[PDB]
Amino acid sequence: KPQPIAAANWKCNGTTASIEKLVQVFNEHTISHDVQCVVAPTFVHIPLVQAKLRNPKYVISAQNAIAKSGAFTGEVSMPILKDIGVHWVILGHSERRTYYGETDEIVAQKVSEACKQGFMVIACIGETLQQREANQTAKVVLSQTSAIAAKLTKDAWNQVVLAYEPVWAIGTGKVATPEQAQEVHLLLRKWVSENIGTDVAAKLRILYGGSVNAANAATLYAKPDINGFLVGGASLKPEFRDIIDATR
Amino acid sequence: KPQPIAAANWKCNGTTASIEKLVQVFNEHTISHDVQCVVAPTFVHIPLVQAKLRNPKYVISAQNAIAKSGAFTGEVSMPILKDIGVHWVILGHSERRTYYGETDEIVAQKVSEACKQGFMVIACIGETLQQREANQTAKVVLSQTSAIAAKLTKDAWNQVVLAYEPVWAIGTGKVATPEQAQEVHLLLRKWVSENIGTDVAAKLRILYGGSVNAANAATLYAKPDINGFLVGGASLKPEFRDIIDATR
Repeated sequence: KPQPIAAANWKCNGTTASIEKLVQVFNEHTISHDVQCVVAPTFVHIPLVQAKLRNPKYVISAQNAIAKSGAFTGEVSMPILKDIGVHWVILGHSERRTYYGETDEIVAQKVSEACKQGFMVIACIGETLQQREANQTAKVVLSQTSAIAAKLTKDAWNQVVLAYEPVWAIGTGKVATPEQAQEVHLLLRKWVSENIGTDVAAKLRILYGGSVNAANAATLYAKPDINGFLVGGASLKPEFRDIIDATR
Repeated sequence: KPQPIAAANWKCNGTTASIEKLVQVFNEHTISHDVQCVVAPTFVHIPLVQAKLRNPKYVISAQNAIAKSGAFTGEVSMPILKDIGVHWVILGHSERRTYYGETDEIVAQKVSEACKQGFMVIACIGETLQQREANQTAKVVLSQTSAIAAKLTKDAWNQVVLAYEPVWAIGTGKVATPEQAQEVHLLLRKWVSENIGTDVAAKLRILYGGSVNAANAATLYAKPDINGFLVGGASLKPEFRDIIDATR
């Protein structure tokens, strides 16, 4: 397997005091294996986390961005993030697709621009409960992935991490079973192998997210095509340490 | 007139180096009259500006927010801002109404929540060129204002600043004439006086924005119902000092 990733999506949460305490916990956890840890604070907390986070296995990610600076009140651009030292971004999270109008073509454009600007990108894909029950999971996730792929060159895939998060698993407590997740990860990896390249597919990290916790992480990671996790609720807690260690 | 406001909406712009230089300029400008200056950096630059800005006439504002923390990847909430020391927010900017789906009811809800949480709010309203040419300016701005008003109590208006920004003037170089701006500000103030209270109307700041620069600011401020400015492009430049001083 390629190098795993354990990514903490703090979403729209945190106070300075709670973040200081949690970062201390993460700093004091010695990670002995090869894993890339990622923490994605809210924009306003990025400087605090940059100042306090010292664990060498971690990088900081933004939770969203727009491609260019300019007259976009309220938004944060990729050049602005790069200038402050952030070169990872999560794009296309279900919450943004649902609440904030991010269509496949908007996500694909953002991913393309992030790659051109040198970011590592965690690009999120996943089906809704209605799509799953209609036996459309594969069509949906492949359509989301091919929309992204259409805007990328083969070289750019070195910067891409895919995160499969069934929408019905996000925040609900209803994690996908290892078999459910593995079926989708395998389908995605096969599509990448056939449509992009077998060398790309072998090195591509495909993360699972949606109700990962420290108790279910190891049995997800045991599956051959799962390369780590994008973690929401449990990444606000000290048991994120055990999620990291489940990628051994 | 009530205390004027000179507000800098930096939009999605800045680097750490350019911000450090501009904040130094603002720090070294001694303001002798009673004015509230506001600077609204991007979220990621708020901590930098908090650290460097020392001019006592300034407060820091966010350019947007959502009302509550939670599972809203990419967004920043009002409690998070309050915790970091930011208690001003711009809401309903034209760019967010246009690009990011903020309807009158979304803006009104955000304004209401911000007021409940103790923020000072700069709430933006304004008509498009098509609405102006259809002689709908008054209907539009009063409809936007009454949507906000419907969610507020009379007491909350102490926290509200209205910013009238004709959409056709934002970023285009085509500033409203003093007479155009004054006509709308007077109509707004009259509506507030009749529908909210004459005491509220007398103390309410109504700012103009849309292509304000240091040369046109003084002839806008001379009008009786203009209480300052929301400034985009020119607030990234040293001549913001002269915009502030045009509110004497």
